[PDB]
Amino acid sequence: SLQTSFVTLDEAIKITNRRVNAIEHVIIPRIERTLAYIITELDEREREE
Amino acid sequence: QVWPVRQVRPVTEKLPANHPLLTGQRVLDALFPCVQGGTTAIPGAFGCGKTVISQSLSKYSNSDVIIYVGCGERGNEMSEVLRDFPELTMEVDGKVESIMKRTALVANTSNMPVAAREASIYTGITLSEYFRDMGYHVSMMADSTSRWAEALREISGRLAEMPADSGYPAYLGARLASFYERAGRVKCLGNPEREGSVSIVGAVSP
Amino acid sequence: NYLSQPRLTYKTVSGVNGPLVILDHVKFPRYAEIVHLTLPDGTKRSGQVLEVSGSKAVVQVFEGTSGIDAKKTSCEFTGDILRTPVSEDMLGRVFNGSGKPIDRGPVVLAEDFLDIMGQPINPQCRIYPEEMIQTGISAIDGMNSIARGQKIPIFSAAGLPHNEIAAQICRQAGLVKKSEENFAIVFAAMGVNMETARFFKSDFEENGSMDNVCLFLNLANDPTIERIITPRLALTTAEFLAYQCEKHVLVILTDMSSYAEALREVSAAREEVPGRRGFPGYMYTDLATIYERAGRVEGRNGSITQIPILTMPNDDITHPIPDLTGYITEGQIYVDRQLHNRQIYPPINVLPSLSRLMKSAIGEGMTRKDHADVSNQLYACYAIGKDVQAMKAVVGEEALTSDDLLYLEFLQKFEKNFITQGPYENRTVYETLDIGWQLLRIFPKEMLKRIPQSTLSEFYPRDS
Repeated sequence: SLQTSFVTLDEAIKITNRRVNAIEHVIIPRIERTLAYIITELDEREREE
Repeated sequence: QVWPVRQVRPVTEKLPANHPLLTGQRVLDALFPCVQGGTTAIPGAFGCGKTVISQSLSKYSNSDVIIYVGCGERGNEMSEVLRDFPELTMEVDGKVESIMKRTALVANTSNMPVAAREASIYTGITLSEYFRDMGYHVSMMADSTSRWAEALREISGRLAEMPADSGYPAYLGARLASFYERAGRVKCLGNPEREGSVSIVGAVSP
Repeated sequence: NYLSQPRLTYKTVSGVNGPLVILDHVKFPRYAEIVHLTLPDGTKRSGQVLEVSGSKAVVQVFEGTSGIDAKKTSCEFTGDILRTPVSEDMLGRVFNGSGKPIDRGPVVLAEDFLDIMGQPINPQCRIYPEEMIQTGISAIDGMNSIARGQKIPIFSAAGLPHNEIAAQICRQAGLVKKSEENFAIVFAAMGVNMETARFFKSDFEENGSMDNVCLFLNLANDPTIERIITPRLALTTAEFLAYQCEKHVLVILTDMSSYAEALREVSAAREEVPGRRGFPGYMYTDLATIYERAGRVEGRNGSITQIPILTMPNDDITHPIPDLTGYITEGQIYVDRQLHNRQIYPPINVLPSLSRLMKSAIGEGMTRKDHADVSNQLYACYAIGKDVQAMKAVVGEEALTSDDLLYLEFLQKFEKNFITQGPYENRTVYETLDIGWQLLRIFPKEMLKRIPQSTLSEFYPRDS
């Protein structure tokens, strides 16, 4: 019971730590680059107007 | 005498900065030293505790004269500076003396004329350059250069100028560069041979 | 002394365009002068000189330009700018946004006439803020406490109860009554719909507080210049009451977001180009001219404290109106859509809220010695309670420790007893602090790490 738990629990930690890393290194930076582009383009439209 | 705030006061020579601007703090003075004639920035924000810089410069630095500029500050913040500074003291030749014997304050709240809030650092640096020319070492503190830049932006808006970076006028970076280029150690104009300096600390609010 | 000369009346209208009438042959035109127009049918309107150039003046009419023509319309130039009569008889009165009475009382006998533009207070004469203004609302008085001479906005959004909160502050506000008739309120409301305006007028009469209050109402379909004038009449009154009659004045300015909409319109009528985000480039210097009419001054026993109230689009704090207000004022009280949806009132969120002068208002001789410690510990428990409540949905309630279950009990009882309060329930700061201790007593006294041992010894135990 301890070894079937331990081997099943080790897998779920790896999958979870991979999501914490992917959100920190891949997903959040893509949102921040998008959001920085939008602000830059809205300054352009304002200067054209 | 009378001098234009936007003209740099002339010197025989401008010199490299060699001597520390000591503050009496162990950090700062050891790990992150400034020179006499140097330039420094600090973050201007509520909780951080700016007053240790201002009060260590005023009480304990090897400056001969202090110039402080408020340049569009909140009314209750400016009131705190103008209350506190007269109460600061230092020990000279075994006698306690007021900080206001070697200090001048420029003070501007957010409802003063926008022309004053923008002129403020040019008034404060021109006062600093006048005591440099006597052969004193001066520290100048600007309480927030972000409030100065917002006044410069409002003036360009009144003039209907092209809005460039984030609505700030095209010259913003040149105005900041030309201002901080007035810091330094110098060989003064005129006959009795002497050296002075002006060191600038400018707070900024990202 | 007096102005003495007879008035000139002109029938020299050159043109009419939008809100503006243009006249020529005017004798030495004065900028910002008030003028009276009489229409062809005998109707009367008034306006202000918006620009002068040689013999030409252009007048912005407050009412419409409809029915005006170049032949029969006459304009009478009064010789002077806008000045308001002012007196202590203005407490207990209701006025419109031009200072005209709307309460069936008579027109004001002046103790003085003042220029509504005022003058800036000298930085040498302003002394630092001090004791509390007691609003009667626990989320403000207990944790975002307001000093005499502070300026602190309420940040809100459309459909949230910020007018019900403003009305409750107006009914309940005063000094702390430790161990006064020297307290007054000026209430100003800009761009108010008739339902909201009837509520303010009715609620202050019905709940019998008018003897402390001067009320200025500007409705959503009043002239947009009266909205520009409204904060200036209110603050010109607060300056007479505070710095000549020595009162502590509370000023409530309602929708500075409505004020900015009128400012943008007067700017457009001058044919200026729209500034950053569509507001005038000078909107900081304009808002600072309202908000810095505040403080304590040397040698006079009165003060002015301001509570601006603002509505934000998209619930976005980064819009020019709340953003420029943040650079001038010293704190924020934040009104929250989620607490409102959860049926909590007043829906004030204490985690993003801050009063930057709270340490100057509270403590021994100003409130009670434990106030700072109780405020720090209630904030610390609530910030942990919201974090335990989040992990409970991840780990399940059987994985929570006994200490997590204490924070989970505190969180529920804090929101039901401290934050939740009636719209006609008034708590002193002492009652607020006692409700604060009833909640802190949920914990073993070892948990209360923000409170020193001396405060725990005097206040943690119950007593007969």
